[PDB]
Parts: sequence; structure tokens; C-alpha cells
Amino acid sequence: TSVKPIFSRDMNEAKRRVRELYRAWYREVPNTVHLFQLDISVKQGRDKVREMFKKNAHVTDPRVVDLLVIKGKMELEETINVWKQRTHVMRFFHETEAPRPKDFLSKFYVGHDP
Amino acid sequence: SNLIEVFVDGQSVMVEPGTTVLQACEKVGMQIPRFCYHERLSVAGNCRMCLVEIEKAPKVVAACAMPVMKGWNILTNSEKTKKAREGVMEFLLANHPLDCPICDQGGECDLQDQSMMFGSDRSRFLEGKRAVEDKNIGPLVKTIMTRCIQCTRCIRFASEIAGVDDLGTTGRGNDMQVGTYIEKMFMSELSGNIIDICPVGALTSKPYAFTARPWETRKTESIDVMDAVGSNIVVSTRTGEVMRILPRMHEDINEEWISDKTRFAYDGLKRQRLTEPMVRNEKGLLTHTTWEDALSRVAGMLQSCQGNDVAAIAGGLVDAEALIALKDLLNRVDSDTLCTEEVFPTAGAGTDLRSNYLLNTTIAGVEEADVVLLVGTNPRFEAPLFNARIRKSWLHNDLKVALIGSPVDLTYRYDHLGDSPKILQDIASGSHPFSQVLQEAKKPMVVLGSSALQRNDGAAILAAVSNIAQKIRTSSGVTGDWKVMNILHRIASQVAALDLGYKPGVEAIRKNPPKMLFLLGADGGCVTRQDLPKDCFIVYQGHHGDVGAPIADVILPGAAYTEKSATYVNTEGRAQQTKVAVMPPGLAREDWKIIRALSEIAGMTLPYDTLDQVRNRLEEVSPNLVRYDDVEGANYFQQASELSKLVNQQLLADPLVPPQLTIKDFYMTDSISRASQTMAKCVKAVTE
Amino acid sequence: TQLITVDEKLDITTLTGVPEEHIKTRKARIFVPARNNMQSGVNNTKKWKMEFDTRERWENPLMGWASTADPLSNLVLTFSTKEDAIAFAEKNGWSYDVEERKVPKPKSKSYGANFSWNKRTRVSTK
Amino acid sequence: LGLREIRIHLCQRSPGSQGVRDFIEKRYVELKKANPDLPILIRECSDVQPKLWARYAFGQEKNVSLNNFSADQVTRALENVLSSKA
Amino acid sequence: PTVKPPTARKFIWTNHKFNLSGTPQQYVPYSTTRKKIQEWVPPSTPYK
Amino acid sequence: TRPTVRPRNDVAHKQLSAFGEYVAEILPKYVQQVQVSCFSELEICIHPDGVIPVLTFLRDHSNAQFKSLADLTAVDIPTRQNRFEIVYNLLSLRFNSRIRVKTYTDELTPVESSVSVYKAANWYEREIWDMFGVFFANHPDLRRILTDYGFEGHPFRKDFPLSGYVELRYDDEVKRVVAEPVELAQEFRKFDLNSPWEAFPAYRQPPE
Amino acid sequence: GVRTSPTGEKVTHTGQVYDDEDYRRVRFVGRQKEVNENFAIDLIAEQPVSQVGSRVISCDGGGGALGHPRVYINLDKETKTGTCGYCGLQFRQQH
Ligand code: SF4
Ligand code: SF4
Ligand code: FES
Ligand SMILES: [K+]
Ligand SMILES: [Zn+2]
Repeated sequence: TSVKPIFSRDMNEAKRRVRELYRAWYREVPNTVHLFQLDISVKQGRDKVREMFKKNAHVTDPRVVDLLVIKGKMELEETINVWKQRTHVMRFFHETEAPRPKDFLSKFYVGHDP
Repeated sequence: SNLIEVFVDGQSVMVEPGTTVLQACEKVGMQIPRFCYHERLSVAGNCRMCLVEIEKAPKVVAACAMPVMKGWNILTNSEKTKKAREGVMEFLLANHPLDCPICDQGGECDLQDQSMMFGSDRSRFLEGKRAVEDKNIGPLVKTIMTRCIQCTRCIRFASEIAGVDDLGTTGRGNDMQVGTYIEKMFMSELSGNIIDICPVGALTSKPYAFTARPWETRKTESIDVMDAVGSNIVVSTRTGEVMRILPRMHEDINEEWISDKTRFAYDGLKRQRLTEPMVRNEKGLLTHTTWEDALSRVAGMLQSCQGNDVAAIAGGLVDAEALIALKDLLNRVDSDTLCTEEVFPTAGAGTDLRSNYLLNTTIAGVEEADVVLLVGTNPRFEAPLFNARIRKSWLHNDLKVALIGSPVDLTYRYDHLGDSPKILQDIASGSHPFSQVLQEAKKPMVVLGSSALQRNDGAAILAAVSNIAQKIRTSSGVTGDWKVMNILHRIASQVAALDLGYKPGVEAIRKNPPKMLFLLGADGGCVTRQDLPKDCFIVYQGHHGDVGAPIADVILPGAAYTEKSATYVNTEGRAQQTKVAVMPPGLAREDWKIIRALSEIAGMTLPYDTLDQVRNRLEEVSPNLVRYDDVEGANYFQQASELSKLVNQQLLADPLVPPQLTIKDFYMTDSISRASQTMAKCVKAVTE
Repeated sequence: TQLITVDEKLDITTLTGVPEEHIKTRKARIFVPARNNMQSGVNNTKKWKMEFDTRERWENPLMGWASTADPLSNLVLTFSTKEDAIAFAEKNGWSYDVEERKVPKPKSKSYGANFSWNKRTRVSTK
Repeated sequence: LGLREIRIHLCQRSPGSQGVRDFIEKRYVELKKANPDLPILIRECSDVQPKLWARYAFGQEKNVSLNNFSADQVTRALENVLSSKA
Repeated sequence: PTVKPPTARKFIWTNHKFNLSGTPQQYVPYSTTRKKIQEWVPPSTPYK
Repeated sequence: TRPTVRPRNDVAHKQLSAFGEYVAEILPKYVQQVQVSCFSELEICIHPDGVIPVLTFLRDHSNAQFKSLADLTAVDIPTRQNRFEIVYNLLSLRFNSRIRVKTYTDELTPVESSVSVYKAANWYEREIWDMFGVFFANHPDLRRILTDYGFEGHPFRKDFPLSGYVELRYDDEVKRVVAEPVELAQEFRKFDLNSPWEAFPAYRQPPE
Repeated sequence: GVRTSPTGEKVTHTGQVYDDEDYRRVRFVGRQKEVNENFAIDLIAEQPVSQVGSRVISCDGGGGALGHPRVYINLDKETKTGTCGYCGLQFRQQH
């Protein structure tokens, strides 16, 4: 059960890194919208960041959340410098996929997905 | 312990006396090459592939036959062992025809694999090969004896396990042919298994021939449902299409064999399927209709009922999941008239205790028995692998078999006591020598067939057999671990439905007729439109449309046993699960999914969505259905015997005639087999 | 020191990058594959295989090729024994069904049994 | 509106089911003679705690734990279940 | 080929064809296999 | 065994075994195993926490002088609990030899980087993070170098499927290249090519 | 000898022909359905049977190394002609 830490000694430091990453992303959402000529509002991008942060908010391991913070830093560095395209930023906002069924009756009508 | 010490490649290992060199090398962990030796057949020793060298001995011994001795060092990979193997491969491939690209064994051939990994890589044979004329033994084995190597597994299987004694070796020397010497149609209940035990491509599955290839197939483990044995099989498919069915290895059920019906029901599984819901039009002709309209019609006609006006009949190929789903759905409408096709007597204990409707010991318990008394059954065609197990105990364990019924062939010698059921009344009172025969037995066994319980006096026969079994169990030398009362079944959906609390037999429907009938593949025709009122809303839920589908009002297509994950319980109470090999064709879905969608559209939604919740419900209603490959013992035969002694039922003097007498009535049993071309060809071959 | 203590179950569903629907709705199967009964070699039943279920494979509108939608339809993993397979299945959050291996019973083969004097094991032909 | 079926899950070897076994060993027989049309399904397994499932009308189900019960306690349990009738 | 003619066969085309793409004689792909799974045809008799 | 069999060299095998004993005796803190293959190639298996104090020795000792970093590879073996097998390949020009240094790591365990010893690893292990997910501590510039910018998941892990989870197509509705769930026109036909007979007797593992 | 289904489509030697209600026939409009007019069975049917002077006969398909692997055919039966596995040629005995 004894493991080697990377950056976060405990859960408090990992939560500090998470808050720092969210601060940076909330800072850089308007510049990402303006620079890439994205045709969405700032609120859509900021609540997308909030949705992703709440989606990945089930982890209790310091190493896993530390690696999540590192990968968010990679995404932030690829966004702050113009290395992505319009499509790479817009891939988060799924606009071409039709809404999949969720209730049992509609999925029973469509196919064999359990 | 008397385990002597031997050496394999300088490493010590302890073996029981009588252990062969091959068995010792297998125990260490090297699989010795072989062609004629089989672990479930008698030792022949006539291919010399297994020749290994023991050190300090100037001769190579046959590892498949020669027993080991103390201090023997088996040089498994020395020089002369490899020289002997290379010489044997050269002799074996000296006369073999260049037929690999036209062969059906290519890619799954023992000769090719052993030739690459043990034999040489070039041929010194500069002469002409032999050419043996082909024969025919039926429409189940394509026969090319040019490729036979005279390994003599055919004769040993046909004499020891199948027990028909028609195959043989005619000739002397290089002109010896493995045939029958006449135009004889070799047809048994385990014929196709010879295709599994040909190491070359001499014998080929005829319906499978020239259709697929082993390296492009996907193997999916599954459970056989055509009988109540519960054989474990592997279905090999090719790009979402079932290609062939092979036996699995399970030492307690189906060791490495299957019946021919299991082997050749697939081509009828891919014919006459239901691929779309059908509802009645204005005229009354069944026409295609989407899922929503049919489900809404069924829900509308179902919400108008309350009480005993809806029923349910379950066919022979229904899993426990759909059974419990329909049970919950009809319990929401508060109907307890849930019925099965096959009749079992509920007088006395009935289906409450588990001990009086299962093969109580095991399938393998025949190896621990010495006296077997079959009552009114034909186990050669009902449970063929159980009959094979009885024959194996007859051969090795020196069994003592008897039968009370019609004089039908059982591929061995039995004691025909007559077809009168009153003979049973003789055994309980000691007025027969067979009563003393059972009395001096140590671990006896009484097996009662399911087909003897489908008459009008099944309860009396069950009471008599139970009285006999409980008389032997207490008065004679039975320790207490041994179980005497067994019942052999013939329907894969009978034990699972009886474990869930279904009412066996269709007599409940015939007592009070309902205004709506549910059929889960009930093609047996237990009830018709003459035993039903004028306006009956019959709903059919099955894959094959054979009998109950033309008379149905709303047809709901379902999934076959190879097309859904299904929980099945065999005749000994063991629970097993199948796996999805190919998705159902067209718009057909799984049966419990259809029932759950119907309940959701009717406002009576069941509290399960996926398969694991249905299995949790199954564990709630009966835990033994969710413990897979685990048999649980059912005690309290004494309580069932006490409860069965009150209602004295009168017997019938008619002979105990099983419905299956010859092989011509064995191929056509279920819906899958009745819509098959191979089965029709087999029937045409055996009746001509 | 340079070491910390983590007392939670290893769950790396968030770092493997797999979508959600291929995590909770997929039932893995850990088993020892059965020997092909057409052959006699037992080398293929030496290591444990972890596989997945089979989804739909429909026909192509052009020539009826096997068109599929499951990306995990050809994923077969090999593990040395059962415990590492169970640990890997529970590490990625995959609900698993485990089947125990079926070792064949060591038989008692006797060549002399075909030539008995007072037993039924006398062979009819050789 | 009534009781439709009774189910008794128990174990074969665990001592916690032992008194429940005694019920089937001593007082089941005439109990089946008491009710000619009430299915009392007895289910024995390997490592399951004792339970009593009683199905009422229109799909209602009641669960009563039967762990570590004697013969008289389990007799009172099935008597209360039979006397519920709801 | 004026001095070394090819061997004559019964299945060799007597006239050569150029690239037929873009013309009404162009090649289109199609499956060469029949129906895999048959369908249960309902009976035409009245159900009564 | 002359014409079709590879010749065997024993002097090189003896010298490589002697150098392996030399290395395993100089560094007993981190070196776990030393093995010489049949085709005369040395392999040193050490602890991960001794990646850096070993390698600089092999770069700076006068008796080793392994001045070149040829290849740096991670191998995924899902059986072990440390599924990633980091492999350093070193080349010595003064002594004209090649050595292999092997170590292990799991997903969440960081490994000390080697850019302080060999600068070529400044790219190499970076590609490892792009392909497997092994995090390297104190890397100067660690970012994905082979996969797409928005790609999630590490493709060279054996649990990752052959075809990916998303496929790209142009869309006139949004005038953009979008990613959709993967739907192949033909399934990748999986072939069972393993012969069920014993391959080599000399590589026979002991049974259970 | 191609047969004509009454939907207008020619039938291949494998027996495949699209039904009249099949929508996939719209792939053939404005274009042509390409089918080989040299049927293999109707071209091997008229090849004569060769009488040999021995019990068994070896077939390689002609050309030596340009044909199929050499297979030996037994002509012990006096009812059916021994047909080659690869080439489809059939031999017999004059007795
Ligand atoms: S039996 Fe085996 S070796 Fe003989 S032709 Fe067939 S594939 Fe080839
Ligand atoms: S046909 Fe096959 S199984 Fe039968 S004797 Fe010949 S090689 Fe053996
Ligand atoms: S396996 Fe022993 S001689 Fe055939
Ligand atoms: K065969
Ligand atoms: Zn030929």
C-alpha cells in the first residue's frame, strides 16, 4: 500500500492543483473563444469546463487526480499556444451526433444495446 | 500410499502403479505425440508415434501402452526418440494423398501439426502412392478413405462407446481398408462424434463440408438445450453466422461427446425463423407490423383482464430469465395459471421439494453405482449421453441394468422385466427376485423417465417408485450420503420452470379456460382453438414458427439459444449460462426484454432493466439458479414419501411404451430439428 | 521517506481514455479456453484468456461484409493465472464473469484389460 | 387479497440454518397437509443465509429473515406469515 | 505475336475492351451469395 | 550443423558474462538480475529508483564508456502488476559493444528521467508518455509527439483496441472535420493461428 | 447458358439474383450488371471421360508444375467414374 508520490503528498495538495487548473481554464476560456473565432458564447465554454471537472470528480486516489491535473495542463498548453485547430476545440461540443436514446423502451425499439 | 518414483528427463515424479509412460510425461508436463491413443478409448498402440527411449535400454518403448517401473528415466527428447518420430512421420506421409487444399481438416489437422513440429521437411518417396476407393455410411459423414491412416479409432469407438459393432478393418497389409464390407448405413445416436476423433481428414462433417475453415472462425462457449443433459458446446461462427458446433470438455456431463441432434440442429436453426412482429389484419392474415403497434395492442388487450383470465405456456427452449419475467408480468395481473408443456404430478410433495423431480445423485453417480433400474423410459433417445455414461459403467464398473417397459434397444444387455406397471407393485412387496437383487446391492439407483409421467396415471407410478426407493434406502445397506430416487428429464426448460414455481402440465388451463393465452415457443400443441373460448388473444413469443404461430393473433419474434444469454438448468439441477454467438436476425429481440418492454408499455413496469438485475431477481426467487456449474444436493426424500402415501391412485395395465422407439423418431423432437434439412435427410435415410 | 500511503482501490477508468458506455455496460469473461476436439494438443489451454461479449455484426449494403460497431470485438488478453486477470478486470472497472479451469481426470489405462478372461472389457476387434 | 406462495431459502451445512432444517425435519409434513393449494417451495443451497419470501396478491412480496432461529421461532414466523393474509 | 502467337483457348475474349469507367457499361460491385436466413411465410388460410 | 544453423560465439559470451559480473558487483544497490542471451547480448535488470545512478556509471566509467543511447523502449505486459517494462539500449564505441538496461513501472508510479544523462531521451521517453502513459519526473518539455492533439487514451497499451474509438469525417452541416464513433464497413477478421502443440522443449515452464 | 429471372437481371453461376422487390437493383439502373458468360459447370460437362488401363491413375491437370498437385484416383468401382478433386476431370476403366 506504500506508493511513491509524484507531486501531491495528500488530497489537500491535489485539490489545490485542481483549483489552480480550474482557475487557469476559467481565465483562458474567453481568449480561446475570441482567438479561434468560435461561434459559441463564453458561458457555454465555461460551463463545459465545469461539466468536465464535475465529470472527473469521483476519484479519491491522489496519483490519479494528480495525473488528471497534469493532462489538463497539457490541454491548457496546447490551447494557450495555437497548436490546435477549430475542430480540435470544437470536438468537446458534439454537434453532429444525434441524441442517443436513454429509456428502455426507445433502446428496445432501436437495437440490442443492453 | 503405493506411489512409485520414476524420472522424466532427470526430474523425479511419483505415480500410481499402472501409470503409463505417456501419463507420467503428461504429469511432468510434456504432451507425448500420438495418433492412435485416446484417453477415453481402449489402448491400441498401432501408430508408433509415442515411441520414446528409456535410458540404459537398447529399444524404444511405446509410451501409450507400456507401464512404468521404479527408477525409469524417460529420455523424452534424445536423439533416437527424434529419429523414431521422424521415421514414423516419413512412413505415415509416404502414402498420404496431396489433398490439403481440398481437405476440411486443413488448419485443424493432427497430421500437419505433428509433421511440422516433429517430422522432417522433405520426402524421399519417389514411387506411386496407394488409392483407396471411397465408401458411404450415411448423410452425416462424408467418407474419403484415401486419407485414412488406419489409426483404428473408428472400430474402438463403434465397439466400446457407441456399441454398434459394424465398423472394421478388411484386408491384410497395405490393402487394408477401414470400412464395413457392405453397403451398410452406420447410423447411431452418437455417430457424428467419430468426426471429432479422426486425426486426419478421412471423415468429414457432411453438412459442414467445404463451407468454412478453422482459422477464420470465432469460438463461443455455450450450453446445449436440445435435451435435458445440458451438454457444454463450443459454437464456431464466421462473420456473424453460426458455422459449426463442437463438444467441450466436462468430465461430469458430456466428457468430450455430443449427440447428433446437437451437432446438426444449426442448419435448421438458420431456417424458418421469425424476423418481424406479425399481427392480424382485417381479414385475419398475419401481416408485418412494427414493435410499438403490436406491444400497444397486447398491452391494451392485457389491461382489460384481471384474475384467472390470462395464462402462460412455456416451450422446451425457454430460459429461466424469461420465465421469471413472464411470471412477474402475470403476477401483476394476479394470475397463477402458469403452465408447462410436459406433465409432472403435483400430488403429494409435487414441485415444492427439490428432491423428487431431479436426477438426485449426479450424472456421474452411475460410476459409483452397481444396480440401475430404469422404469418406462428409452434413455438412448431421451438422454443419449446419460445412456453413454450407463454403458461406460456397464463396461468398466460391471454394472447391473434392468428395464421395466417396452423391449427397446439400449446398445447393451439388460434385464427385461416386462412392460406392465404392476411389476413395480411386485418389487415393493418382495414378490420378485429383483427385490432381493436390489436388497443385496450396496449403492443402487432407480431412474424414472419423464415420458412415463406424461400418461394419465403418472402420480401412481411416481408413488410406487418412491416407495421402492425409500424401501431400499432404509432396509438395505445405504449409508446416507447415497441417493436412490432419480428422475430423468427430456426438456431443458422443465427443470428451470419447476424450480421457479410453475404449475406443471396444461391441466390448469383445461380446468378453467382463459380469454388470453401466452405461448413461449409452445409448439407442442398442448392446447388448441377447440379447448379455448371463441375470442381468445393468443400471443406467441418464439423464434421458429412451427405449430403455435399460425394460430396466434400477435406474433412476437424472439432469440434462439445461440442468440441470447440464457440460464438453463439440466436434469441434475446444475445451472449453466449460454453466451451470445450471433445477434438475432431482423427485428427479433431477447424474450425477457420483450416481456419487460410489454410491462413498461402496460403501466405494470418490472423493477429490472439489464441482465444482472434479472439475475438478482432470480437469486431472490431461487438462489440455486445463479450458482453456475455447481450442483446442490436436495435432501428430504422421507417427507415426500410420507406426503405421497395419502392419495392412493390406481394404476393402468397398459404397457409402458416410450414415445421414441427407433432412430426415425429421434431426429424430429423439437422446433429447431423439425425445420431442418439435415434432419429430414437423416429421417429419409433411416426410413428407406 | 519519499513515500505516501494510499488505501483505496485502484480505479484507472479516468486515465485509460475509454468512453463511459464501454465501461459499465460491457461484461468481460475470464476463462481457460477449451481444447479443439478435432485436435489432440493441449498447449492452447495453458494461459487464461480475458475476452468480451459479441455485439451486432450486420451485412454491408454493398456486398454484405461483416459491418460492426463494437471497437472491443477483437480484444483478447492473455494472463498467466487467474488472480492477475481478476486484478486487471477490477482495475479498469470491468464487471467480469470468471470460469474455473477444468483439469481432466487422470485415467487408469491398462492394455491388458482388452484381453481379460472374466470381464466385459474384452475387445471385439483389434 | 391473499397469500399465493411461500418460499424458504436455507443452507445444507451452516449451523445458522440448523433450526430451520429441524422445521423441515419435524413440522413440514402436516403443514403440507394443512394447506392443499399453497406452494411452499423449499430451496437448499451451500452458503445462503436463511430467508422466508411470501408472495401476496398482485405481486406484493414480503421478506422475513430466518437466521439463527429455533424450531418454535420459525414456526411462529410461518404462522404469522400465514395469518397475515394481506 | 505475329511470329509467336498465343495458345488458343475457348474462353479467351475475341475482342479487347478499353477502360469503361464513366460509360453505361462500367462495372458495379454486388454480392454473389443468396439469402442467408429464410423467413417464415405466414399461411394464407383463415385462422378460424 | 554447418550450413543452415547460425554459428555460436563463446568468447563474446564469456566476456559479456564477465562484464555483467563486473557491473553487478560494482552496483549492488539497484542491480537485480544479469543475463546473457544465446546470441551474445547482455541484459541488466535493475530497480526503477536506480535508473539514474546506474546509467551515468555506464556513461562515465573508463571500463564501460557506453556513450551512445541507441533506443529507448517501453513494453506492455499486462500479466505483471508493473505492466510497463522500460528498456534502455546503450552503445559503447571505445569498446565496440552494446548493453541493455531494463526496469519496470506501473501506470501511477513515476520514473526518473534520463535527460540529465542522454539528451536524446529528451524526445524518446516523451514519445513513451504519448504511447503508454508512463510519467517521467523532471522532464523539461513533456507533451504528446505522435498522436492527435485531442486524442484521449494511450494507444500502445494492449488493452487499447486496434481500431480507435473515434473516426474523422468532413461535415458540410458544420463545415468542419468532426469525430464520430467508430463504425467499420468490414470487421477486422481475428485469426486463430496458434498451433496447439508444444513449441519448444527447452522453453518449457514448470507446471502448477 | 445464362438464365433470365423475370425481373430482367441475368443470373450468375453462383445462383445469385436480386428479387423484384429488392431496392438494391437501383444500383444497376443507368449501368450494367457484369456477369461471366462462361459457366464453369457447363464448360466442364462436355469434357470426355478417359479410359485408362490400370486400376489407379495419376492426375496433375496437365503442364506438370503449372497445374494442381498430383492426386491418385482409384477406379475400383464399376458404377461411378473417378473424378479429380481439383481439375474436375473424370477417368474410368474400360472393363
Ligand atoms: S488429413 Fe491432414 S495431412 Fe491429410 S490431406 Fe487433410 S489436412 Fe492434409
Ligand atoms: S477414418 Fe480416421 S478415425 Fe477412422 S481409423 Fe481412419 S484415421 Fe482413424
Ligand atoms: S500412441 Fe502409442 S503407438 Fe500410437
Ligand atoms: K475428422
Ligand atoms: Zn486433376
